[PDB]
Amino acid sequence: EGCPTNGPKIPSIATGMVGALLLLLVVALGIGLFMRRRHIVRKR
Amino acid sequence: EGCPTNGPKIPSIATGMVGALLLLLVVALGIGLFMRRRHIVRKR
Repeated sequence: EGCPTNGPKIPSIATGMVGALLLLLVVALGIGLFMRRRHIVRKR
Repeated sequence: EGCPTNGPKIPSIATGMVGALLLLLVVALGIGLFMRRRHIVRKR
């Protein structure tokens, strides 16, 4: 409408962004350890 | 001088958000599997 190229804005929506970002990372980690299904790691 | 940085919308900044969200999830998963196969020394 005026400047589609750029336009940084930090509205109140940040709540969902910050919460989603943190939750997302936690979800990935959990799944990784879950799928692994291993408690006794091998020894070199 | 009045700059709450308000602006609830979907600007071009989405590029970084979408890319960061996907990359973040991938980072968490990798670390999880890495740490799982990585022993943990005591006194750390």
